[PDB]
Amino acid sequence: ERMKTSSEHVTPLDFNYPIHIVQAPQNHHVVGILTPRIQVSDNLKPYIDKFQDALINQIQTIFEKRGYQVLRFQDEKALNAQDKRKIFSVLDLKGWVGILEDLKMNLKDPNNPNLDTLVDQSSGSVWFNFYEPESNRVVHDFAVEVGTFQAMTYTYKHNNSGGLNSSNSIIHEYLEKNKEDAIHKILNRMYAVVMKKAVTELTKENIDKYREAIDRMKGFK
Amino acid sequence: ERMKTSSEHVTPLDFNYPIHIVQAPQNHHVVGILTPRIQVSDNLKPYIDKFQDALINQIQTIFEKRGYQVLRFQDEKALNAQDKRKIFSVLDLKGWVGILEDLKMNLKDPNNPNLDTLVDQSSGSVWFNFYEPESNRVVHDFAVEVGTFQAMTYTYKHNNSGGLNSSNSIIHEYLEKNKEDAIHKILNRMYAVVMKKAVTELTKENIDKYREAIDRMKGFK
Repeated sequence: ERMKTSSEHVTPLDFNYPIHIVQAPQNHHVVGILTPRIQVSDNLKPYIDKFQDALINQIQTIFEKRGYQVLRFQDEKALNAQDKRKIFSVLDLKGWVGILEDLKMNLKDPNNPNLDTLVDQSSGSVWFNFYEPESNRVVHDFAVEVGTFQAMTYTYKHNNSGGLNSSNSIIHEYLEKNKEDAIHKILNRMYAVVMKKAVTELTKENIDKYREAIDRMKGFK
Repeated sequence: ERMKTSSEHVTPLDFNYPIHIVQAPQNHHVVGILTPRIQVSDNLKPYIDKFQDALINQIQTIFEKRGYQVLRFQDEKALNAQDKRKIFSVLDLKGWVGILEDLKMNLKDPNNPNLDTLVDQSSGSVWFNFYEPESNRVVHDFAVEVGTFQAMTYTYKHNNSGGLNSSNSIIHEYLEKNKEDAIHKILNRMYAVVMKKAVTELTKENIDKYREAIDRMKGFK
């Protein structure tokens, strides 16, 4: 996806993906969610906590709507021996997520071959697995690519004769808002595609894939 | 691509991609190559200098075989005003390249549904552009995805009845060699796909895309 940016208005962050699941009855199973470990580029460090916190809050609501109780844990090691015996399964999220800045590209418009652009470009991916902590049975695993978003920070057009002109003078000192807008729009897209994935994969059928065997092993009667 | 690993033999690093280009005559143009800026995950920090150094050395030989002289520069700012007037165009490489460790996945074998695996998984991408530094004319740009490689560090098989068994006890204290092997094999694959890309795109026709206009602007007679 390729998106324009603005020097006038910075697009607000909007880390929310509407979920429409009818409240199921309580199934008395408890699931754990570990703090995600998404490593990010330096430009994303001011945002990643807001991003992760929203994601975890929304994923928690998927499980709750489907009738599970949900507990949060720092990491795998935070589950003591009794926790592991009791918990149905645990969701772990890991990721490598970055935005590369100030890339110059030709726009690839055959009708406009003199148009080039300065872009920010996303890169990386996030990986989910839902596993039973005693046995390491993988109940469900899935992933999402997030390196598919490009925001044009500055578009320029060469003169028919080549050489220098007002457009192709790139002055970063005038682009601060475009560049903030780029990061915000990419973040909003990356949030939506991760959450769409989560909603699509965290279904009753996938969550319950090994319910009988897990409940037998754990003595859940 | 999904690859096995070994606890016996760590696959040597092999950052070399054979290039077969007949030495063209000297064209008296000079190109610049900037030090690449590939940001990597912490597990790749011991390797990235070796990786980048090899890539740059091989890309330099592509341009030289095609008849260009090649100069190296620290960054865009290292090109003084006279350098920018003289240099034909400059190649910049940026990337976001990581390996996520210890992911648990079901193997997706319908004939073997009890087989799960611990994997290292690559993630990210690298972005090339070749641009004329005075005008910012993008001569050629291209990119390569590198998040497509998975190395199985430990494969395990659940008993038909579920529960615990010798296989599904995951003991990281025994996996040091498998994990070193994983990183080395992924790095070798990522090198080969980046270099294949570079060879495919850094052709005489793409390098010379704006030769006349650039030479006219610069007074190259």
